[PDB]
Amino acid sequence: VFPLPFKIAGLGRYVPADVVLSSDLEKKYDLPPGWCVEKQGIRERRWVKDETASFMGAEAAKEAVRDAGLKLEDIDLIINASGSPEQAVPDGGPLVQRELGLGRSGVPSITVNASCLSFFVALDVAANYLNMRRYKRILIVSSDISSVALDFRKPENFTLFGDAAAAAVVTLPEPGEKSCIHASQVRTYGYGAEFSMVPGGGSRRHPNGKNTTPEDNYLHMNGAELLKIGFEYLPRFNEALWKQCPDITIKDCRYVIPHQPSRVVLDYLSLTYPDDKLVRIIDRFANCIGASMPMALYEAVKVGGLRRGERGVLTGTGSGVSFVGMVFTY
Amino acid sequence: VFPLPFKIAGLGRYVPADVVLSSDLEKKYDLPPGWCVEKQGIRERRWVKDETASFMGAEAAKEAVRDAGLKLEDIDLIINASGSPEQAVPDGGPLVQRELGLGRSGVPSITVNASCLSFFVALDVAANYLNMRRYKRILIVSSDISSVALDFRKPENFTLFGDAAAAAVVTLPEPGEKSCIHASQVRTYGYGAEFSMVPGGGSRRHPNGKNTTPEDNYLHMNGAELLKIGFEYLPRFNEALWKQCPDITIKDCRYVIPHQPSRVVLDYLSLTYPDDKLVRIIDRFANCIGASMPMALYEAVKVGGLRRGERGVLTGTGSGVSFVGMVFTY
Repeated sequence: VFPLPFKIAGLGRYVPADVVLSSDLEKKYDLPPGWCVEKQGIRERRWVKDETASFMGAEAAKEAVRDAGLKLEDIDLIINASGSPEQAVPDGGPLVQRELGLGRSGVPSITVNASCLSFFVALDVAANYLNMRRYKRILIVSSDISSVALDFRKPENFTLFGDAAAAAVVTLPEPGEKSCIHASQVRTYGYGAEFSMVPGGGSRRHPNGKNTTPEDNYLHMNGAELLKIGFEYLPRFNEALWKQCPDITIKDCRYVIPHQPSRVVLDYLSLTYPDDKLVRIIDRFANCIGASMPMALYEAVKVGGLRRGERGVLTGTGSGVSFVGMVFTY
Repeated sequence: VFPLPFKIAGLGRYVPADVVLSSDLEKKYDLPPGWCVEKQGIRERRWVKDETASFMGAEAAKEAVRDAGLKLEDIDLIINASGSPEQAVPDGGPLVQRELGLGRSGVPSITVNASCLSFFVALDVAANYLNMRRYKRILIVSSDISSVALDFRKPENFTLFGDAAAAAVVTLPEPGEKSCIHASQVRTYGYGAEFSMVPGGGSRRHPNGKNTTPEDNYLHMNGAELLKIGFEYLPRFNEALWKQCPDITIKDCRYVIPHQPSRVVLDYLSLTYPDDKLVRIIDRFANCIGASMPMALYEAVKVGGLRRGERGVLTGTGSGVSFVGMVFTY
């Protein structure tokens, strides 16, 4: 079953143009200087002006298509893989297709949703489509605007969140190219759903029904209980991931590329690995929801100089709760 | 690439227990007797009491698991494929996993979202996972509560919508079994997104932002423009679908099994095919959003007596706008 031929052919990014410095936030909202860097690990972030999520997605997608040596007309499947929805109907796939100028193309455009780990799951879905020869040139887009959710009365909130979009074009490798997935795994522990959820925004507590409370549109987070899920299940997760590629270990991999919604995952990794092994984006882009992991993948290649033939590890924990991991040769 | 080995191993359904007769709706809201049957093609529907979407999904999933000769512990991937979300975070996959008693199982639980054609796209995704030997026993759940959206001032609304859940367990076929997919196709025309959309409910018109209007939480439908997309692109869609299986035609298929959000698709089909060829569920279950097509698949097998070795056609048009079609041997 592994290794699976798989090429990340192109990568793209769009971020809002205006830098919001943590120093300016601290000055404006009476926080101690350096508070965001110490507490959040965040020095800057970007917030949209008038952009829509589909707009940012399309901008990133166009870059990734250029990067792959392709034209937009060459893409034969679009997968939206964001952490949050632009609107209720339709899903983000058709919306980004339209924004790209491909609205009359017929190219199938769909959404894969695993909350903030959507991008990962989309890669995995795309890998199987590619190897089954169903589609040849797949665009995966992750675009999120969190700045909409900002609450300027809560520092743990308004200093944490940022906006970004990142995209990938994935294909089969050309003859002689070593690009592949060595291991991939997803596990879900839905008993943890309650420890990171937003109970509003759907049928369960529809505004026009009888199950609404004032707190419906906020993140309900139980940090201690989330870590307990980690304590109990992460060791066996990692064991089973690396068992898929018994001849490849973490020492054979140049970069660890994590979903990074807070500094904690990075701190954990920094105690374990040399700093040059860890791909960091939260420092300049903050928590950008579903765009986090693909932003880090973009960073690994376009700043970190990840070379074809070198190996990486995608890793993350997300609401669900789910755990993902993938070991790949770029 | 085709035919693809593929077995619909088990099917399940849950519908609310209480029948809401069109005759009683007409009596209560001063509509002419027979209006719902004539205008909507709907004689009854089911509306939830206190059920959650995850609850209904789990009930259907359990039936499908029993139907496949399996235990819940045997399922190795869960795909939620509903037309609408239960809540904002997490997605419906972890929620149905939890409801099923599998919250500590680790079984990956994700969502595929193509609006009301989610079930179709999930089948297609599952087919590739199965044939790549990634997973063996995949549960696909489509559960929607629309009765939450009912507006008892608009007859075209409150007489149209119903609640339902349906599920499938899909596997590879056993030796000697002919179960397969002969053809599968998805096309999307995102220029039609505006002709069937709900612009609220996400980042674009977040309640706490500056782009809200009073009509944000309603379906914006342009029926004439939607049909035009059909006129222009459906003939080539059908041509390309059936070209995938040049030796199999519609005469070789026992049932047409459509996504049926209104009577129009059924009327179109009824002018073309004998009535016994068409699988109807809207008459008793109304427009049940993403559950429509899998409800019809359940009906084909569990009422229509679709036999192993006989062939069917899944078909639908959905918000996006997207078109789907699949020709399969059961």
